[PDB]
Amino acid sequence: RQSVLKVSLAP
Amino acid sequence: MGSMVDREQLVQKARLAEQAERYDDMAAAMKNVTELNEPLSNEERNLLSVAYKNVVGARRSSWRVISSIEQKTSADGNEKKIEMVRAYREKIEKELEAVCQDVLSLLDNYLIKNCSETQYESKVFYLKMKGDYYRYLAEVATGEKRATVVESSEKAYSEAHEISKEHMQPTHPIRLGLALNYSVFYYEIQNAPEQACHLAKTAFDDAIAELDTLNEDSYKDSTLIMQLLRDNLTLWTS
Amino acid sequence: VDREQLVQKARLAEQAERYDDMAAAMKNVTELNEPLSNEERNLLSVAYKNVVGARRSSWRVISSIEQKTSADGNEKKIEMVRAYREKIEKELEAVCQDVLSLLDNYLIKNCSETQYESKVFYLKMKGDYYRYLAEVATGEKRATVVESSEKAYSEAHEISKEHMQPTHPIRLGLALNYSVFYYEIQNAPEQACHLAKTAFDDAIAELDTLNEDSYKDSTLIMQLLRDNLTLWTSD
Repeated sequence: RQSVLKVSLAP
Repeated sequence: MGSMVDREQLVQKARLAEQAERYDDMAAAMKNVTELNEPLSNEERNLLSVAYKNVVGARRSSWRVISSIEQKTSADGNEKKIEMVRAYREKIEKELEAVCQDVLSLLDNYLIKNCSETQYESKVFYLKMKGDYYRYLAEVATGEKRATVVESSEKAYSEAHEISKEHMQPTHPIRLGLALNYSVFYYEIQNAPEQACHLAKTAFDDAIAELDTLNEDSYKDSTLIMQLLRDNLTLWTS
Repeated sequence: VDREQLVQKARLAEQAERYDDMAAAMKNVTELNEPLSNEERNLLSVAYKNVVGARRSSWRVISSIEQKTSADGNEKKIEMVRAYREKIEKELEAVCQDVLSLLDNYLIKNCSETQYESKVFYLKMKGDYYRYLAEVATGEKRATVVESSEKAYSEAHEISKEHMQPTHPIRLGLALNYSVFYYEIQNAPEQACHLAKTAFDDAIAELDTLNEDSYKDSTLIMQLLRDNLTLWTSD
């Protein structure tokens, strides 16, 4: 297509 | 209540919003569903959590960037620039406090209140949530205001824990998630890594011992969280 | 809250990935009624590109769903998705009317005759945002905005082929986005590919004209024009 352009529990 | 508003259309909207990655819409729909005052299905409970986790999470992420900038900025000593950043960090804090308050109110006055003693997982899930959002308040708080949130987070995690010991397999994803975040509380908020490691290890070992208690529905989620426990364990240890 | 503070806030907002804040900041800068620096102009473009882009993305996901579930045929589930799409549409169109307004009342109107880079930049923007409108419009509404997008792209094209070098990144970017307009919106693959290849080959012909300041910008766009042609031809 292109045009110019230490953890805790996880959901 | 549901006789007035279609409860199932609301949940559908929430699913829809999740896919458009419109998490304010999503939380709004799930707040409303909660407010019908019926108890939340396991899916609905997830929708609610994901919605608010992304709404508060966006502020958290921005806060950490802006905080880091304030530290470097201050170093320079440019008055006007520092005040710009401190003002902006505060704007974001107040959005963050407001989202946490919305969640906590929901929890205390609708979610926790409604469920039975028999419904044990719901009770731990919501009690853990309460822990998390006081922890999110704790991350940006200072002085007296901070101690109060820390204590509140503590209290909420501590009770979530007792109920899970007595009534949940050490391999239950929720009892595992709780151990994860509670340990994170000890490391990051209390700056008590001794307790952090102990709790994260205690939970991990207990899970391993009973490795028989895994069902086809659990093994994916139980082991994934046991890894995180370990990942934090390894890290903090070093 | 003078001009240099506004820009400082736009910069902070970008680090925070708070693009509404960033758009609001640069909108206030634009409304001070003085020309934009290249930094400021890119801050403006980036802010609204992410603001509208969030909506474009949402709309597609929602649009994709409408098609798939119109099949299942429930007439109240179909109705809800249609509503949600329309909610998103009106947000997106509102962002676009806002940018276009900045463009016609401030940015474009404030170019002197000799500010060609600026005009090509702002006419290409105008072009872009009427295109965003065209992606979600239908009927005579679509025809009207598609026409507007074309009219802006086309004038930017001519000023750029007369006043800028083929390797110029604003000229190259115009070509890429304009080629996209031809492909996606006007459904004219042939006219798309010709425009993409011509701008690419013209750039190669004069590759020596890349200055140190923007060869990275020019070279990446050249990379995209190619990626496009590959994809568009290959089918």
